[PDB]
Amino acid sequence: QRNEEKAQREANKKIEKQLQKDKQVYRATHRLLLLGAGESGKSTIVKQMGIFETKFQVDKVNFHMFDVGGQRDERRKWIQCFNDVTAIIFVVASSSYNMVITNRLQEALNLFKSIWNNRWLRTISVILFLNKQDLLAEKVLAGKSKIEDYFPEFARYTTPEDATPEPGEDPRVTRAKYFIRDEFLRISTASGDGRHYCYPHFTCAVDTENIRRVFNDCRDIIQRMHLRQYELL
Amino acid sequence: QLRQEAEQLKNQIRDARKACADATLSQITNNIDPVGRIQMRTRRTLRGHLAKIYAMHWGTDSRLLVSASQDGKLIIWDSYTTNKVHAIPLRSSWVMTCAYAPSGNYVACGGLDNICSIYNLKTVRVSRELAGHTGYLSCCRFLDDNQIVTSSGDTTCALWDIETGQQTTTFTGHTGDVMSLSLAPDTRLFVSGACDASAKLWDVREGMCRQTFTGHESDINAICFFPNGNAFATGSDDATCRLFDLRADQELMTYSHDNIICGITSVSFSKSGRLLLAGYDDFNCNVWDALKADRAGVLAGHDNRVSCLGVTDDGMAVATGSWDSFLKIWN
Amino acid sequence: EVWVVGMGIVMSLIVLAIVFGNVLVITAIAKFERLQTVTNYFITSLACADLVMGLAVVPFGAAHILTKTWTFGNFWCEFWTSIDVLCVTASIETLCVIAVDRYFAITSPFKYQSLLTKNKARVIILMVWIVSGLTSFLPIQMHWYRATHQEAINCYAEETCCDFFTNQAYAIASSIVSFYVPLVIMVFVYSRVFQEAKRQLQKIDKSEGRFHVHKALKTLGIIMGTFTLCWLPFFIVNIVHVIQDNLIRKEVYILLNWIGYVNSGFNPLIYCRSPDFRIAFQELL
Amino acid sequence: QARKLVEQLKMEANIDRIKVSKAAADLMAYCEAHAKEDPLLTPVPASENPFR
Ligand SMILES: CN[C@@H]1CCc2c(ccc(O)c2O)[C@H]1O
Repeated sequence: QRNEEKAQREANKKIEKQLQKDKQVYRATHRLLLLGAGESGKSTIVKQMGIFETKFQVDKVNFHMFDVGGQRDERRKWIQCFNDVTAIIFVVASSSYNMVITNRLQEALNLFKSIWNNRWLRTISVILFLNKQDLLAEKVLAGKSKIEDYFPEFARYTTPEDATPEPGEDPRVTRAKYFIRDEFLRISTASGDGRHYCYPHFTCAVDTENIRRVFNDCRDIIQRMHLRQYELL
Repeated sequence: QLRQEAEQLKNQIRDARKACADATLSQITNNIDPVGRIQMRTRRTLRGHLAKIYAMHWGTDSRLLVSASQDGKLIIWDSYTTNKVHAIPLRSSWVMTCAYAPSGNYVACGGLDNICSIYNLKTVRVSRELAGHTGYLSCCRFLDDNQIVTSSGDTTCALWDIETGQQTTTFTGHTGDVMSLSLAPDTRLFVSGACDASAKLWDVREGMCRQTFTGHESDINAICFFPNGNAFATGSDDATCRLFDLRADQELMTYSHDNIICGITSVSFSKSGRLLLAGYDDFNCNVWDALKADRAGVLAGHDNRVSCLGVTDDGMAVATGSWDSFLKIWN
Repeated sequence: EVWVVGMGIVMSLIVLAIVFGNVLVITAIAKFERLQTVTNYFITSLACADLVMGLAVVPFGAAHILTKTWTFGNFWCEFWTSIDVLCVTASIETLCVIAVDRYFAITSPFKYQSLLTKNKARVIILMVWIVSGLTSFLPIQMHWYRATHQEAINCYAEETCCDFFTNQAYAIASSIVSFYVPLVIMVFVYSRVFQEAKRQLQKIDKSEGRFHVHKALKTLGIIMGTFTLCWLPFFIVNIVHVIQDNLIRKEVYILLNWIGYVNSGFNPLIYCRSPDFRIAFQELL
Repeated sequence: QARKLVEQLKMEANIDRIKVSKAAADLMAYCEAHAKEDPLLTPVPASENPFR
């Protein structure tokens, strides 16, 4: 009868030591959620990097990315699980503005609006990836399936002077790319209170620096979180 | 053509249920004495979890309980001495439910991975990995030492056999992601609720849906079954909690207040069935007088949202595990 | 009499404000589990230092000023002086380590979680308090701070008078250990934090210039200006009166010392403006 | 599809049900009978209470 308490105390001490080690390991790593459409090209981003988890480390920092496979349901109740993630990586194909499979771009905009305006994901920032940039350029310069017909607001839109055009680029596709970015940006800024931001990136399949981009975006996210905990920023 | 027949059948069901409304539960229960105010103090606080807790399950003996968290740890506590008997790492970090076998030898857990893992406590390794679901698995309960029912986001509930690892019986026809299920005191029957407002009753042996109830207006996050075996109360994302009756086929009373607008994540009944304890999206937890639908007391000790609620078999203790790692035992 | 009564009322108000704020902060941190954090441990250390200040050295000093006589023993005078030095240096060094914590959390965010933990926070607080003790108790209890000139020895011989007379070496060393080194550390870390905040603001403006969507300036201004305007005027004259014997009068020295004391009560207002602390205070009262 | 749904509703329709008054009376009687052995409803003595 007396030895039972001692055995329980020893087991508790061993479990507590293991839990402290797990505390260190868990706090070391960062968790990211990968959301996108099936044709958005998330597989391309995964290759560069029920549920698929890929672990990558850069600059001796452990990053854990979780991609939810299947579960193709409009209603998302599992998404409340990803409340402690560092960021939500959103992948959208900007070249799919014309595909019927409600346009794909409009469906992605609606999905981004739903994710942004979620009670659980209030503090979680979103990293936005715009794949198939080359395909978008090929479509825009082709002269077929103009943005204006699919997106009426494109006609009134004007290219922003305070932009960063590519070193070798065509003004028409630059206008298209910045309009596609600005749609998501205005969805982001309409309801954000400064607790979470959106980082739009023009990515490509050939590009291999997306890991560095996600690392920088996570650094900025944590830095802004720490700044906003205090009255600064 | 068939849609007209379905509409006629639904109208017939509505008329038949309206015919049995002899007197509401409020009219009969208004004569009985009020339960009064119940104040509950946190007797034990259990610490050691790393992330938010989703589900717990009291043991058949009131001493032991098991809890699950987003670290991937399935910690088993001795609630009397606040001692972690076992700490079970999980293959997948995401887990949304847990269960503790009535014999006390097995523990099961499952999450966004469709596989349901069953652990052998007395031997701690994975005795069997139950696979076959398509969506995220939401709840688990042990019918016996060899049978387990799992409800997933596949909009189906399944009955498993641990020895063979196959779905002995599959329950279908339920239009939403099933969130929670509860068993009768006897093994014969169980009930479940999903994202659609409908909560359905099932028969384990036959595998067919005997009854359905559509009282709610939003997703049914939680469900609990009355100790008498003839009623069950379901929580919802809507602030209402409603008590249904199997023999009557419609709700008897509704538990809500205009002050509260948050949803309900976990419900449970006291041993006598008088007190209906229900967790809420806001930080506190509420205690409802089931007979009279008057809030008896409030259990406010949690910093974050309450995700799991349980009452032990003998009714001595009430355990609440919120989205902070702290799990508290009330009494 | 009227002036004495007014001064007594003012010092009593100061003492009550200090003790009330510090006990409120300490009990808010102790009672609520969510208020326990690595930074909140440093906050608790600073609150404890200010509470010991307001309980031990402010009321006794007020009584000494009003009565114009030290009724207690000479050992009690030494003990009061030592606790005064201990409290001041502990509070200032705790402010310095809080600034270092903020700098490490902002400048290097990825490695911040591993760099500082609860055990490391406890070790840091213990080191700060041991440094404070070695600065205060050792030279005073062992009487290494005793001056040489006739006024100091006359004051020390008389048990009814308790005045502060210190050597050049101890005054310089105590000032450097207490204020100037933490002042330099805080200034550097807060300048770096301001630069990082401005860089982040410029990045946000670049990303969302066309859409609609100061504070850092106000926050750093209050945080650094309160501490500086409270303690720098005292420490400059602390060095000067040692350097120049006739430059600083006793009344000016005591007035600047009490202005420095007021920082103990000002600290909880600055360092407990977070919404969680506000919720805890509202629930307590 | 729709045939399965209409068959399910048809099977569900033909079930005997009791009046709400009888079910509520049974629930109230059960609660009154088992209220005695309810540690939550009636606080247990400190010696009897295991946790405290
Ligand atoms: C009696 N007043 C003392 C005298 C000198 C001194 C103080 C505080 C901190 C220091 O580091 C000091 O050297 C003052 O509070």
